[PDB]
Amino acid sequence: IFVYQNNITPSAMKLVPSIPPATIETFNEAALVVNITHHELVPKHIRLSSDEKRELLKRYRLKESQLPRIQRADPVALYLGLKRGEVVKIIRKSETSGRYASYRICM
Amino acid sequence: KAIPKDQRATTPYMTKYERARILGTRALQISMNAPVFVDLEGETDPLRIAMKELAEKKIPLVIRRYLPDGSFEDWSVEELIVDL
Amino acid sequence: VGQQYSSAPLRTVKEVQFGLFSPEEVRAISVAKIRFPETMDETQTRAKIGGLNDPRLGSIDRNLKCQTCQEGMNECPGHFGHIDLAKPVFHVGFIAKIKKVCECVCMHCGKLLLDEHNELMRQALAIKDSKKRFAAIWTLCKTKMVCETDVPSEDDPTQLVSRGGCGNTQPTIRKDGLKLVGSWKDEPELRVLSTEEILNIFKHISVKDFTSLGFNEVFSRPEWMILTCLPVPPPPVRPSISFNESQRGEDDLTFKLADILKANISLETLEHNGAPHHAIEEAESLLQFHVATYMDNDIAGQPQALQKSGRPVKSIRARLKGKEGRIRGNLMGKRVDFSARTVISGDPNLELDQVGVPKSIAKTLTYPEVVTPYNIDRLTQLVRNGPNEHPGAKYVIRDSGDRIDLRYSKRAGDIQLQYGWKVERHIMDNDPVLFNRQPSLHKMSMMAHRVKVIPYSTFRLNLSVTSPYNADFDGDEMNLHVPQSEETRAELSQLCAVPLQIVSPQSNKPCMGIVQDTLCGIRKLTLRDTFIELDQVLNMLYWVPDWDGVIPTPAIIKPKPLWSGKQILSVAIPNGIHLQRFDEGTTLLSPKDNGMLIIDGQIIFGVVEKKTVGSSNGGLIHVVTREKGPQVCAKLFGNIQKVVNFWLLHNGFSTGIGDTIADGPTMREITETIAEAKKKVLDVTKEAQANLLTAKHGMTLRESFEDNVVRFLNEARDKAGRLAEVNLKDLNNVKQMVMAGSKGSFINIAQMSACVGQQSVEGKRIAFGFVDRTLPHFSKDDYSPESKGFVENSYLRGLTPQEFFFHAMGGREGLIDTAVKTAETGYIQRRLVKALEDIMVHYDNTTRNSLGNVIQFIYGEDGMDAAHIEKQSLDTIGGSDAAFEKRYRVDLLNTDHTLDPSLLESGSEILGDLKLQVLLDEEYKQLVKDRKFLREVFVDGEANWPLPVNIRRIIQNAQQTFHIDHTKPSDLTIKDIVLGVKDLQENLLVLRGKNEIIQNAQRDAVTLFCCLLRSRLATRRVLQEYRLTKQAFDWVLSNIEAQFLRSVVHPGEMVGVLAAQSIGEPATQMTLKKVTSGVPRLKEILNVAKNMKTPSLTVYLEPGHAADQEQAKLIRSAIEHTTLKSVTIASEIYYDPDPRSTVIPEDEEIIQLHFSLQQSPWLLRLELDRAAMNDKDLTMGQVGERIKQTFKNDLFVIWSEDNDEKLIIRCRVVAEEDHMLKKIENTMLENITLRGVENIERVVMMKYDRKVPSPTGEYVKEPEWVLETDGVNLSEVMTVPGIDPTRIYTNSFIDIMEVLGIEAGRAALYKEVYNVIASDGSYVNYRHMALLVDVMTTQGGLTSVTRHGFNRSNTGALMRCSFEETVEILFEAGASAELDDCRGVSENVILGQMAPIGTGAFDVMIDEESLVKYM
Amino acid sequence: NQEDSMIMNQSSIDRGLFRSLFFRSYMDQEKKYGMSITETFEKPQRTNTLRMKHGTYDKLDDDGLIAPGVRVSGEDVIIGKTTPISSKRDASTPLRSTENGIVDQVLVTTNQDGLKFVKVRVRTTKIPQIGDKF
Ligand SMILES: [Mg+2]
Ligand SMILES: [Zn+2]
Ligand SMILES: [Zn+2]
Repeated sequence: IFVYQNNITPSAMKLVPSIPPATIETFNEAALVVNITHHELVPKHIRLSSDEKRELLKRYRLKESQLPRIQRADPVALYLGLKRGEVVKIIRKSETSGRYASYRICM
Repeated sequence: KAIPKDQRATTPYMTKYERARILGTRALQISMNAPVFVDLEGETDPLRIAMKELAEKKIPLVIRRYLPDGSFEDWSVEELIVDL
Repeated sequence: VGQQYSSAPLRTVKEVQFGLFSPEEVRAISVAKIRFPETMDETQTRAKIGGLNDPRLGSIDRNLKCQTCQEGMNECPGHFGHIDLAKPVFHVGFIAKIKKVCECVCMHCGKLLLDEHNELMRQALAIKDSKKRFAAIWTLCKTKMVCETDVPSEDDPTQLVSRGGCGNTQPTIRKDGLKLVGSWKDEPELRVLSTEEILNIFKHISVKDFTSLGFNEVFSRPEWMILTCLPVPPPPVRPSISFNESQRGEDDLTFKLADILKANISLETLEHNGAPHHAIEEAESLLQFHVATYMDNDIAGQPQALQKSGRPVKSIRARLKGKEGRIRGNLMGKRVDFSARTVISGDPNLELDQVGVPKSIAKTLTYPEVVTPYNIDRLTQLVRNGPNEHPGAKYVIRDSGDRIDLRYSKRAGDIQLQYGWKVERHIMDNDPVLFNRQPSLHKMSMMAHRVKVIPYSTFRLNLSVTSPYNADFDGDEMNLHVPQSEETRAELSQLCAVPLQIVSPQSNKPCMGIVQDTLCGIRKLTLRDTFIELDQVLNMLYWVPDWDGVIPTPAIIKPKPLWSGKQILSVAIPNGIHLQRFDEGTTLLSPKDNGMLIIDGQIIFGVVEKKTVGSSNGGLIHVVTREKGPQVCAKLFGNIQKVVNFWLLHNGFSTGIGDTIADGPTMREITETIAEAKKKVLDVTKEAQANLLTAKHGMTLRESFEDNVVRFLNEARDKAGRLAEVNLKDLNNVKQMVMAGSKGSFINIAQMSACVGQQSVEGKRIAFGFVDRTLPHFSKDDYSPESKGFVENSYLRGLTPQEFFFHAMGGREGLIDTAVKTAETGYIQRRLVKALEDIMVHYDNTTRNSLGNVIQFIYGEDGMDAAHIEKQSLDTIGGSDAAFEKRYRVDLLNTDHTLDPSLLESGSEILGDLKLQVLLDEEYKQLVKDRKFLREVFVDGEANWPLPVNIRRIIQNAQQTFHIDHTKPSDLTIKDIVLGVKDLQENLLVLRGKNEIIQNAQRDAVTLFCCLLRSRLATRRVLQEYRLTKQAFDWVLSNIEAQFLRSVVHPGEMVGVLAAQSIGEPATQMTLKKVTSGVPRLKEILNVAKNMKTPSLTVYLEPGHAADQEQAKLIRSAIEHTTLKSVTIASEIYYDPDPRSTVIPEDEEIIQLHFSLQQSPWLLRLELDRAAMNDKDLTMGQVGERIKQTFKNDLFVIWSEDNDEKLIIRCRVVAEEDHMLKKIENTMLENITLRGVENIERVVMMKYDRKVPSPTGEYVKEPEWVLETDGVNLSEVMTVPGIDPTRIYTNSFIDIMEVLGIEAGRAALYKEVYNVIASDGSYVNYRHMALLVDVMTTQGGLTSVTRHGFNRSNTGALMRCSFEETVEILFEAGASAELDDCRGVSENVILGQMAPIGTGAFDVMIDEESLVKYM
Repeated sequence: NQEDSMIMNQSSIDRGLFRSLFFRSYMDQEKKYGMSITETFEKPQRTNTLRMKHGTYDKLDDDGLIAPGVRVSGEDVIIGKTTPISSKRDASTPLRSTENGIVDQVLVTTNQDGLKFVKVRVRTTKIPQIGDKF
């Protein structure tokens, strides 16, 4: 995780895919000032395991498709360090229920 | 391929839709001269006789409740609770 | 349905594999040779040749001859032909991908320029989307416009790959209507990329290569995008509409085929014979023209190619494009059989579910009943009456299907009917029909009634159904549709019946109310003051259709047997009903006859009106439907109307000019109220003239006066009408109307009896349409009350000529915006419903569609049927943590907290028990658990939430259906109560699942209801408050259980269509510290707008300092964008060649100060405004250092300080500088930010009234500071010390989701829509919007409710073509060999099939086994 | 009378309260082919071509017209035109299916070409109904 003041060279950031499988995450200081996630508007986002994700599709009878998909750039999907495929169990609240289980697949 | 009769997340109650189509298919068939599985107790309107059929729960219809994934579950008119 | 049997097996249309016609196949698939444009007749000799018509296609003139198929005219589907084109032609629309593929494929070898050696091309080849695989390949290969003979490998660069041959350059392809234009370069040679040359390359293209593009070697190849074989459409597509007999009648399509046929044999002449080459390209380009013309004429290619009539010629594109263009007016919409349109009239005698049907309409509309022994005999009477006597028959269909047209048959009286026959009998008394009042924007707009064959030519209807249909008896025109299938009339009677939709699922309230005469009569009767005498009473009691024939005890039997207006109304009200209302002026003794108390279908006190007999959530209407029944309550609408109106007929009512006149001095007092405010007008008028006006924040001085002058004129406009409002006695016939609510409002009284007021267009108080004056009858510069459009007169007094003209312009606006928004709203309905079409509720108890893509994992985040839900109250959130303790905590260890043996039979022994208090601990602790839970979901305290199963009503019924005497103690044990709920809590189910998640999101779903369950059925409240038995308690638990499992949403319910049909419907009714007022605001959010008409960022103060006035006083100028332009009066340039000495005397000493304690000859001096500076609070040193650090080391600053009155900042720099210094001042003012974040303008202060739980638990009011601003750029405005970077909200929903996750996006979008529901105050249950809000979210971001949001995604080729773009959408279905699921609505719609909607979802079969049992 | 409607005194309509009239005209010509072939204005009956309308031709005289004053019914012929082709096709014009009434004026002139022009009138007495607009 690189925490730069202004930016990084595009000459340098091409050295990000360079060391696989290890993933290199890049965040500017700017959005880190305030905790983007600790907001009123955003509910919990949970990194769901290989087995947790499979179980979701096996019980809720879904497909890699059918799922309500999530952005990769979602300030959450980078705060959690999410990668493509990962499931995000979201516990939002309801005006007519109290809690409801929503699931997103990262792109 | 389907799913068995044990393993049913499908509401054990008949849907207002299933009521309308059973009571309708019996309305069609009964007006279509079809056999009447209830005693015609003063009843002569096809659609009406079909209603006193769901009462005596002696309708031979079975509902194929398809799951949007692909597979399905079966329920007879007797099998469905009518709290409609 | 087709006519005449065929041994061919019948079936569904399960797939529609779209593709292209192989010019190879076109030929084979042809019966006709099509060679000449001599159409029909062989030289006027009435026949047809091997030409345009029947060279083997299908004959006209009621004849067979259709190449062996013959089958007359009906049952004869058209038979296609062919025509070989003299040179290949660019298929008009596929001309797109023709240019495109050409920029990817090497125009030499037929191989993609780029391949598996370029990493992003590899990235593209991998994309599993058929046209997005193209999307990247196109963007990629168009670039490298030279194919590589050799290129380096992915391993080492000195190591090359000879992959594919040819190193020849690609052209720069650009359109020219019918021929492409290349380009290669010394000097640019542009090649005429001709059809023949182009097609060739396309043939060569590697299978794998067109496969890596949007193509297919089975359904649609790119080599078929260019036509050599044109299929000749049969005549039932291009008819022969002959005049009498010896006259032509060919459709304009037959013309353009003839005009191609000419153009084919023209190119043949030049080709086959003497070649003219650069003259052959004319007959080629005209064939190329007419083949592109006959398909599309209405294109970008300027000539619409008008036929000699000036007609563009009926393009096969224009024949399929939107509304009445096949798809949207002949397929999605149709003109149907068994229909009737008639004028409407009111009725006080028909039941809610009955329809007025004139004799003639009943005699014109037929139903086919099947000759069965049940009917038969009576059908045989119908059969000997025909169509003259009301009950008769039009036709009699044999077992064979031969129409015995009763009307003219010779055996018409004989008719010996056999079974299995069908007698077409008239539609008659108490039969089912779909009655409808256009537009059909509501589920409720198209409902089913009961025929009641009346005389007199009008469609009559019950007056309570005047509201759900959008009715007004001003001669409204309504439709009627006669079902034929005994299955179809089962479909009306079970889901479409009027008694069913009494309760509106759309907003969880009933949508049928008692109106006008019944709305005023019932209130005029339900008074303490009104009574009736025996003779008239007996008529009233008899008038109830289902009256017991029991004479009720007259409340007064003293010197007259008298019956109160309420004791007779109680008769219609069904015994068992419970309704408690209460208001301000209610005290159970209700001096003001206020509130409403109806214990067991009998009135106690209160006055019946809108709050009871009106279409409201609490209203008697709603209560009776849930508490008694639907075809039970719809009876009650009738019972009441019949009786209230019988009394109204005899009491009488009238409204005349007598009502518009207020008592003598009140009318004088009115012109005192307008006069005192007219004095409050001149105050501001005199204040503004001498510039003493304290202009507010974000307000012009011109605006400041107008905004305030309007305030006092309208403050007095309101209180002027108020005078006459209560001055007009209890007797005022107009007051009486509005009293019940029947029709009218206070504003009416105001504009009729006191004063009209201010008239305005675009909000602007009628301004100076002339030179500074209002009208030519006015003085130049008159901002006066009457001048800018104020009316002091009431409609009664009569308006002045001026007071009348100003009333015209202000009214003018109220006619335009009607036409505008009623039409825009129309498009807004369309979009919502075409997007949310496919979407419904399924068997997994999930929300899916046309594929299976999930929206919600439980419908409505809860899983209930929209209307079953009544606004329930959560008692657990409320009170201080001490009030809660008294009401709920049971402590059978302490003497002062034990339920006394006056409450339960165990009360004296249940005390001091270990495990019994241990039990109760879970009870109170689970309530404290529930307390903060509900205090987390809603931190605004409010308990009045939409919750299914009215728990109140069940106990209400229990207390009077069990006659529980709160005298003796309840039988129950503490063990009975706590645990009795703990078991009920389980049997309340949504997702019936047996696993992990299905059990989990289930607990989640019924959490809130369970918190309400725990609030009412809590041990203390149960025995202390309720005193209910085990028997009653068990009834309370029992009735809640099944009432809840009824509340489960029914799998099939078109939840999507319904969400839209509850949004789109009340959007129409919208008549619209400054945003966009509902209607334009909606089109911003629905269309997803980033270019917001009113962008606004709202910041709450930093957690701690809520009420700190000074905190917002710092953040304000620290967030508000200040420019050098703001603080500067004038920027001048002098010529001061010396660095030290300044020739300026107004600066002569200023220098000598900030100097003592190489440089530019050109001086840049600029004067500042002291107020404008000491407005954002400034220093010359602030400004000075700001600019210093802007330009830095290349420009040096000197200035005069705040002490010095000449507010100057002098500046210089380090051959040519007159222009260069003049250049600087441009960037200086506009770009030099001085204070606050950019874009974020008018920073205004608000003392936002908050809601915080007090130090004692009490939910209390907290006045806190909030900075509301006219500026949006959150990106950094969030990173501020003085704000709550949790409460910080903005109008730009885009800017929310951008910086704070996608699940907060769903949020900003929802909040932004609910505050559009309040834009006309009206309600819509959370579920309808929360579905649409989830539609533009479940994608992964934000999507518009347009042809580039929902209509461009995943859904089948037909579900998308059904809206906005058609021919177009269907064209990419062809070339990219697309497929239709046949899974959505639109899919089955086209095919005329039973779609998987509600009744169509599940399939029904017969078990030989269950079938054999019965006998 | 609720939600804007209104009751009416028929015993007053009977005298002349909102009693009105309505008059409809009908147009047709003796259309020429040039080679001195004109459509015939008379009462055609089957014979040679039989391409005729279904209404009552029986009411019209032998100048291919009803004289004014006769009670017209619904779909009955008012204009009798025969179409000669190379006999009795037919292009007769009848009463508008919806309407009813009595013939008012039967006008016949010559056009700028001198083609037998017809102008028939249908005089109906429109009386206040149970759903008429006022
Ligand atoms: Mg209207
Ligand atoms: Zn045929
Ligand atoms: Zn090549």
